[PDB]
Amino acid sequence: SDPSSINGGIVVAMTGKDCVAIACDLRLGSQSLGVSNKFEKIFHYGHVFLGITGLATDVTTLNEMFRYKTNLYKLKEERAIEPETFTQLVSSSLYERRFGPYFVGPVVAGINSKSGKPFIAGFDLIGCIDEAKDFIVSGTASDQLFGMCESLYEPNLEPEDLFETISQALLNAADRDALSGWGAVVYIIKKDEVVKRYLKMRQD
Amino acid sequence: MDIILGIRVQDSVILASSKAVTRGISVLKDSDDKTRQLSPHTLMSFAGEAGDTVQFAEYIQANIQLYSIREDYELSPQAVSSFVRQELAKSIRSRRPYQVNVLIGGYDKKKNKPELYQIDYLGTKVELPYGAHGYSGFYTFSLLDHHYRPDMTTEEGLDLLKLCVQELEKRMPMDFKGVIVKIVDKDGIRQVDDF
Amino acid sequence: MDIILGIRVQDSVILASSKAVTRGISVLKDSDDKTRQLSPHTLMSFAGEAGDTVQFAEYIQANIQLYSIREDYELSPQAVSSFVRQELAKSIRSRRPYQVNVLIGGYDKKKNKPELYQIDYLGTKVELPYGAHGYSGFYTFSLLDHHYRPDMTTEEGLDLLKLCVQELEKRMPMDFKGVIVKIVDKDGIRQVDDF
Amino acid sequence: TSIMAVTFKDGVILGADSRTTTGAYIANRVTDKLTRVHDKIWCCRSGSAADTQAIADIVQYHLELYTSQYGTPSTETAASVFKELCYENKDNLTAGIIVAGYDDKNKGEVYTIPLGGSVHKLPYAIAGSGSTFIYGYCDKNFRENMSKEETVDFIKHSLSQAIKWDGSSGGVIRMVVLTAAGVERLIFYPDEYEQL
Amino acid sequence: TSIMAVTFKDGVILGADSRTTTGAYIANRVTDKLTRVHDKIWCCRSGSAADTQAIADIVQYHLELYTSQYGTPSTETAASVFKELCYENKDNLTAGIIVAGYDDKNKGEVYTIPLGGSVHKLPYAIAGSGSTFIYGYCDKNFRENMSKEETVDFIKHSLSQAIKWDGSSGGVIRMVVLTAAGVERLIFYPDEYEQL
Amino acid sequence: TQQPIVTGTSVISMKYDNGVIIAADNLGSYGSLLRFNGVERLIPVGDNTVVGISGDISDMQHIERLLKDLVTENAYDNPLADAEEALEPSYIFEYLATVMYQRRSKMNPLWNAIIVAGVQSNGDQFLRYVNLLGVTYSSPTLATGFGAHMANPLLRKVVDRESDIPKTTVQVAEEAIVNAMRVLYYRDARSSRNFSLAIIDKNTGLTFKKNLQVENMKWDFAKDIKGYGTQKI
Amino acid sequence: QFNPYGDNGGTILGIAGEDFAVLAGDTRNITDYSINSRYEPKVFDCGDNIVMSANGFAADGDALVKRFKNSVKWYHFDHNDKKLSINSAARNIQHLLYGKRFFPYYVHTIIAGLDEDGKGAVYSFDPVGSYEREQCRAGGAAASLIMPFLDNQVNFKNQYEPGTNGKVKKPLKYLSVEEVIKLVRDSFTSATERHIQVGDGLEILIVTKDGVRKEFYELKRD
Amino acid sequence: TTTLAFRFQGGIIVAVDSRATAGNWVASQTVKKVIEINPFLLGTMAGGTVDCQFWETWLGSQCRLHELREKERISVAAASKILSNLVYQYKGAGLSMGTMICGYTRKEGPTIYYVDSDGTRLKGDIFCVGSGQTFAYGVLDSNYKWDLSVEDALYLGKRSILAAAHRDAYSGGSVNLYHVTEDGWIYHGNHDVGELFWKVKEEEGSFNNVIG
Amino acid sequence: TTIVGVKFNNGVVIAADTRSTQGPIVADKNCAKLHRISPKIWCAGAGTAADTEAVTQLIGSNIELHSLYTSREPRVVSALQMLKQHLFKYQGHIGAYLIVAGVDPTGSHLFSIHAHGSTDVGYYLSLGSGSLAAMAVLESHWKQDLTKEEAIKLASDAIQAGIWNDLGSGSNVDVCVMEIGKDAEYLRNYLTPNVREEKQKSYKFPRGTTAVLKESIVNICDIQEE
Ligand SMILES: *[B]([O])([O])[C]([C][C]([C])[C])[N]C(=O)[C]([C]C1=[C][C]=[C][C]=[C]1)[N]C(=O)C1=[C]N=[C][C]=N1
Ligand SMILES: *[B]([O])([O])[C]([C][C]([C])[C])[N]C(=O)[C]([C]C1=[C][C]=[C][C]=[C]1)[N]C(=O)C1=[C]N=[C][C]=N1
Ligand SMILES: *[B]([O])([O])[C]([C][C]([C])[C])[N]C(=O)[C]([C]C1=[C][C]=[C][C]=[C]1)[N]C(=O)C1=[C]N=[C][C]=N1
Ligand SMILES: *[B]([O])([O])[C]([C][C]([C])[C])[N]C(=O)[C]([C]C1=[C][C]=[C][C]=[C]1)[N]C(=O)C1=[C]N=[C][C]=N1
Ligand SMILES: [Cl-]
Ligand SMILES: [Cl-]
Ligand SMILES: [Mg+2]
Ligand SMILES: [Mg+2]
Ligand SMILES: [Mg+2]
Ligand SMILES: [Mg+2]
Repeated sequence: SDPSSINGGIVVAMTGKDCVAIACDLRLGSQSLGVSNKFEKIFHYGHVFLGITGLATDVTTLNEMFRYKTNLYKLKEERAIEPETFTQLVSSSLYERRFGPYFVGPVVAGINSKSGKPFIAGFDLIGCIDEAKDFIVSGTASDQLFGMCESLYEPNLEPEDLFETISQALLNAADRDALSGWGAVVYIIKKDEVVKRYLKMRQD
Repeated sequence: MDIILGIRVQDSVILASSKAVTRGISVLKDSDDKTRQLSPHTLMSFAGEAGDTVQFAEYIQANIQLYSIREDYELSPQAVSSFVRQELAKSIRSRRPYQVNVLIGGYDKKKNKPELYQIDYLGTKVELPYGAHGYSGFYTFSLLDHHYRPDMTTEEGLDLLKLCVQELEKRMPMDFKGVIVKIVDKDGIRQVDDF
Repeated sequence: MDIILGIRVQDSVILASSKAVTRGISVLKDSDDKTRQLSPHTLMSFAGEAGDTVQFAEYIQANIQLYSIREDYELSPQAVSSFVRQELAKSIRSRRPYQVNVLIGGYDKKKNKPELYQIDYLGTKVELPYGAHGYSGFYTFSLLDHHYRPDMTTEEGLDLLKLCVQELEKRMPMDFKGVIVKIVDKDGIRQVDDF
Repeated sequence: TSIMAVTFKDGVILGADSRTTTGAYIANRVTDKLTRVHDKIWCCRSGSAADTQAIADIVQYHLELYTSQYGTPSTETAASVFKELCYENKDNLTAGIIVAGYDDKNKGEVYTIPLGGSVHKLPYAIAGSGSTFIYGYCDKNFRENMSKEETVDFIKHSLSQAIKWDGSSGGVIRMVVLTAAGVERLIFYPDEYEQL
Repeated sequence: TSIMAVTFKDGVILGADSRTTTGAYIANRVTDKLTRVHDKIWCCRSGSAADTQAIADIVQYHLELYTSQYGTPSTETAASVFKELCYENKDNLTAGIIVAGYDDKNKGEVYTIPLGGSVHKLPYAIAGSGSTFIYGYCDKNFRENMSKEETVDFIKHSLSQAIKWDGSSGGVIRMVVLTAAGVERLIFYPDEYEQL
Repeated sequence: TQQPIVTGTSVISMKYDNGVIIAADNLGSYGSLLRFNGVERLIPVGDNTVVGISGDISDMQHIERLLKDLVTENAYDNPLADAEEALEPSYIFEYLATVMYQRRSKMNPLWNAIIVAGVQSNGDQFLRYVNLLGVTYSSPTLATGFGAHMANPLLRKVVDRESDIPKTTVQVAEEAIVNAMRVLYYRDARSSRNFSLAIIDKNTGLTFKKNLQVENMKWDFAKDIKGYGTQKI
Repeated sequence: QFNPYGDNGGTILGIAGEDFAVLAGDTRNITDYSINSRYEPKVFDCGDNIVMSANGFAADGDALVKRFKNSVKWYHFDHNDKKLSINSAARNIQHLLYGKRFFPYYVHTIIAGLDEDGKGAVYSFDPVGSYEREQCRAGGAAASLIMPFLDNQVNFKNQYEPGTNGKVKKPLKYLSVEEVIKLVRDSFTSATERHIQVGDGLEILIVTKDGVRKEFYELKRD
Repeated sequence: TTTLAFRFQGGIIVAVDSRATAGNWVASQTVKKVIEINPFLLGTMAGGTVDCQFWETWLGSQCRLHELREKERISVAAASKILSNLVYQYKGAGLSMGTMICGYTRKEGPTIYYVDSDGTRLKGDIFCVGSGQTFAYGVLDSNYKWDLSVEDALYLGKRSILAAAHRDAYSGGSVNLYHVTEDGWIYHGNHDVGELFWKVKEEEGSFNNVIG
Repeated sequence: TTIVGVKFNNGVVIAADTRSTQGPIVADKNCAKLHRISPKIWCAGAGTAADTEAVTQLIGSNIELHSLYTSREPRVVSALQMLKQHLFKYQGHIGAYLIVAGVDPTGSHLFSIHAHGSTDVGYYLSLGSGSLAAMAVLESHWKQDLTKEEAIKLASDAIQAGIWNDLGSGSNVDVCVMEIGKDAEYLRNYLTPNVREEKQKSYKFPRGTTAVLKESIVNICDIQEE
């Protein structure tokens, strides 16, 4: 009945020293029934990464919508959109559906190509921007993720250390949520290289 | 309607769909074909609310047939599935949404690969080796999880499908009057007349 | 539970009762005997809410068995049916009523006549040549109205009963996993093991 | 309903309208809402007619039995018996009662018992649907130790306004005077009090 | 809310409390409920603060545009513009407005517009939750052709009682005097009006 | 299950170095109607305890009678009723707390919020809360209804934790309480200007102050406030 | 309509060591968006080297603890001052809770102590009396924030040994009392940051063969 | 929850999962869903937590009292009926139970009774109960035979719970196995699904849909 | 949420806490609730966070165009009128509860706005779940003719009352001072009385602790030449 917890799923993002990390589970369900273990929730438009939790049809629809908009942006501007600018575009796009909203929990992550500054941001289903220095959480196990991140996190972690922290935050949060799990992916993002790692986790 | 199944093997996609149509108290028909050919190498099965199912299926069929004539070219299963998803994703926020779930089985002639797409009435699309809608998956997925291997032959796929139907006929309360099975491969679409 | 039928012929009463037990989504059992022997020449089939059915049937069984021992005498089917009706008529105005419908088939050894009584959970009793509870009558009564003749033999009664079950298996949405058939006559109660 | 009780120099006076309504229909235009539970302990009734009659009948019974054993009861005692019934049966009752009585030791006393079943001893009390419209007037015009004639005028003018504005109030203005001299009934008709 | 407007010999005076409540919390204790739609046409507002502000703003706009085309509007005209908004939008509005104004030809006039959107021309008008408690007092104490000082006392005493009994009313008593001489604002604090 | 009819608003209280202070206004409201203006809602029990009650007044009067009966009963066959075996604040509270929870458990609650303030035999300050649900808690400052939202923030600036209690005199504590009562009169639509205050000190005993009034009120600034935005006159 | 239940917030945490056990809980008590008390003890010494906390609706919480303490008293009277073992206390509490199965004590109960072999023990209860011995359990408001952290840092879940890459798990080495208290303090500090009903103070009760000891720590008061 | 029990040549296999959930929140992964009523009788747990715990421990007290009074082991039929008659008294009040009472006696042999909080009491050979019952039925029905070895029967039960643990969101944690003979039940360990899944996948060649 | 506004001698000051909450969870610990409508007109917002942001931006945008159209610096009454009429039209569904303050050629101003479109004038105001705690402090300590230093102190003390006593408010105090004939100074994190203490332990993991299935480089660059 509650649109935001029909399909299930989670996303988490973190900042480190000259790097950012964004991670998600791979589950798609119909309430109790597990349907797919390959439903990735992180997308990227140029160097800007976007994770989206919530109702799966809207996750897909919004990805297609932002691909659409960032492609037109690039043709007109003659440059790739930056994380700060994209964050504003997500907020604008969600709020235009104020009274008929997409049931989603987006998360932006990336490094500004000019300043080199790491950036993350979160949103509610209707556009409000949460721009945290440390971390952002989203999805059906957001409470769990808040608890993990708040204890595990420390500032200025090196890329390979940050990987371990965000991975352990996701995995242990997902294992305390019935509608999350069935696999996981972690993106480590530096100024001009991005590594993608699939994690081994329990499949129940 | 009730049960629709799909499985993708080495060189084909197999769709199985129940024959029963029930209007409340009586079973009005026991030979109903819950499927439409969208293009020579793409088949769509469907299940949902009465009327809406056929109305939606035929509407999609007409649109794909129109595209085929205009361009003198068959759309890929991936392209057709995306078109169908968008129509349902549009539909869900309409005045009166289409209450229809579909499976799209197609053989991509460019990549020489079979492809199975599962889409629900919300517009939730996933590519799968095997899929189902409604309560069908609750009985059958445990068998498919055990037996499916991705290099099966079409004959092995039909045997695994028989095992699924047998479990459904044992544990489901409703009598769905058997299934019509159809195979989609490089040569097109054909119906298995004895199942 | 689901389907319970009854037919009174020349020299016997025949009760047919489905074997399926369904707990919502799954069919937990396909060999369930929805009947209790109240006395050597009296059989009661039952259908209604889970738990209440067996609880009521066994409670009646215990009471009739108690009467038999106390008096060293078998009550007439008419007497047993009246006792059962009163228990249900008492039940309907209780805190939590028995949600149980029953058929009572018995052979009266005094009058040398078979007798079939239909009683619903309200305590509504009627003596009939043939009867049913739930939706069973909706399919079967038209066939019984046509073919039933009261000088029928037991073999003719079973054939007419097969025709009823075949219609149910064709037009009912639910799979009731066949029926257990039992015959009540001057020699007592026996089960037809092949049906 | 518009009811009130007012203490004054010589004792206490109870006042009431005479209208009983079933919705907008006046079921009785000459009702007696001033009722006697003892010789010089009376009450004004508002709310359900059935409830307040049932209560008043029980109280009269209790005080009659009290009198036979312990002599004349105080007004405070009468109010307590009313309270005990109204409080303990608050869930099933709709009764707003004013209790008024005259002792020789305590002189005139007034106790008001609203819906909840609480007791409030006051110099004067107002109640009923029509009382809402005269809180301002009564507060401005009440004085302690008024004369009989002044108190009759105060009640007559007050209930006149309550009747004027409240649809649930009307008919004649009944009054009952309680003093050492005895018990006096008064009645005032529309032609008299409407021109005030 | 306790609001009232009273005509007198030299014109008309508007009066109001200053309390705005969200349930039992007083969201503003120094509210100005006397609002200006034209130089010598003002109104008292009760009901929804949002609705009555939205209406008053629209009316001021209409009368400003009327003035630019046809000169000074009558008080009756202002009341009609209020009515048109309140009546036609009765389903979506909760607004009880009193309109008061001073012409030289018509002198002081008062129009009351209750919930429905009906118009009633009166010598004086009372409204708001607290008005219920002073129907009796105001009816007994109002006279036509009072002096300025008498009318100020009448409003001060009336609203004092309304404030005393109504929880939704309180704070300071604001008043606005409308005469040929001009527009005068008056304020009266709790220490003054509570001891009346 | 019932609904409250005639109701009493906030009760506020705090601890100080040698005892406790408690206060509550004298109003009995009937919905939005400010019906009864002379209602005492602080009820002393002996010379060492004051019970402050808010909520339904009929239920308050019942509790008042229970406490009156409790004193009578304690005196029975008790030569030390006015000495070692006198009623303590802790005894009075626990009794009420028992009754409140029992009544909510029968789905027929006494619709009240209660604060028991007092001083124990050994001089220790006692201050504890209980309500219609049987919920109990203690704190250096306690308040009911609107007092919880408005009084506590002010009183907690004086005594923020346990270690602030010895540092707080009776003059400073009373000042804070009286100020809180003024704030409640500004902002609570079901409050009155008239209130009662009670001090229970381990040295000077029980001081019960009646007929107090809120004074030193700021209203003059109201004259400058005009319209709701754009209006100038 | 009258609602006999309420929510007083708070959060509790029990951890069983090798020869000790801790039961911690914040000292904040609330209703809705208001603070009732910054220091209202929630974890209690019930005698016989058993500590208990019933978190949720405080009225039901106090009633239950009161009745269990009473049960310990009468267990001594009826059975010759025999020490009530932790497993026996647990079973007794189930019957106290199930007694009100159809009008439940709206609480999450946790008890801690030592078993009859001297090893650390923690038991956890739902409102209607189902119970289970556990090594680790958080209860109350911020339980969903704390438990995943304890799965990771106490039971070393999803942790493996470097170099082996997922093949060899991190071995389950025992934790000292000093090490557990560190994890308890960090759990509550983290919970305080992200949960509005958690804060003010932390009170820990430590149970060993020597008896019951207490420790108190300040938490953020916002 | 997924719980199963089935009759075969070697007696009865009982297999259950370990997960408990409050909404989407995973409350526990270490729940003992098999109750040891005595050395000879087992009960499974499904539905609401306490009801099945409380009343099946209570059932053990009644069985102990029976054999104290009658100097003889209680029959599975009699033990199951004590529980079913008890819950029938509470029918409507809101109890939530789905259980299998499993035992092995001389007069009956291996016996399983499905008992239910609506009052249902059914004797049978195979039963699956819980939110993941349909998934477990699939594996059982296709692989079940009477002539199964104790080793193979144990594996089938383990595998059927795994099937449900994978697909059903409200099932998982670990698998508890029991084998019931005439001389009593025998515990066959706790098996973590996290480790069991990867092991079975590799060795059995199943779950090719999942990447490992 | 606790937001306040306080008038003083030569201007006006507004303040706010920095906590945002979804139910009983804190979504952001250092949230920014002071919004800029124009250079010298700022407002604080309570209620639905997307709404207070969106309605401020829209009116702030239109105020900027209006200022360019008229060649005049914007007025607070213009922002007030545009905000109230917008909110009234949406019948309360846009959940924005605002305290609007600023300086303009007319002088210094302070207003409140509620979601249904009603406005109020005052020397001191407070909004949000902690408005009662704040208003208690304001009613106790406010006087006429406050200085700049006194008004900042009073404003932040009122927010602190909300921070400590209201569970809907917390973390830090943001302030914005708008004095006549001066630039508006925005004091982000004016007070920081809620820094988290050092943790007992470091939870930095040994490298290789997490099990990995696959690795791959992601192509973020465009299609390459040659
Ligand atoms: B008075 O209006 O409260 C009046 C007092 C009663 C004792 C005679 N009550 C009634 O007239 C009531 C209705 C009512 C009106 C207003 C408030 C509360 C109740 N009438 C009756 O109880 C009644 C009506 N018709 C027949 C019998 N009883
Ligand atoms: B008065 O009490 O009617 C008053 C008049 C208003 C124009 C200031 N109304 C209010 O105080 C209303 C509530 C109300 C009370 C009684 C009757 C009808 C309405 N208040 C509001 O509209 C309000 C409250 N808080 C914030 C904003 N608006
Ligand atoms: B199982 O999933 O049925 C399980 C069995 C129980 C004995 C541990 N039940 C639960 O976990 C239930 C939820 C549920 C899920 C699916 C079907 C039926 C029930 N849990 C609870 O009832 C519950 C209640 N309070 C706290 C935690 N869990
Ligand atoms: B305060 O409590 O009014 C605060 C002010 C806001 C501008 C930061 N409100 C919130 O934080 C609201 C509370 C709320 C919760 C649920 C519905 C409506 C309002 N929170 C949010 O708007 C919010 C919550 N999660 C993410 C983003 N925004
Ligand atoms: Cl009468
Ligand atoms: Cl206003
Ligand atoms: Mg019948
Ligand atoms: Mg009249
Ligand atoms: Mg706070
Ligand atoms: Mg699972």
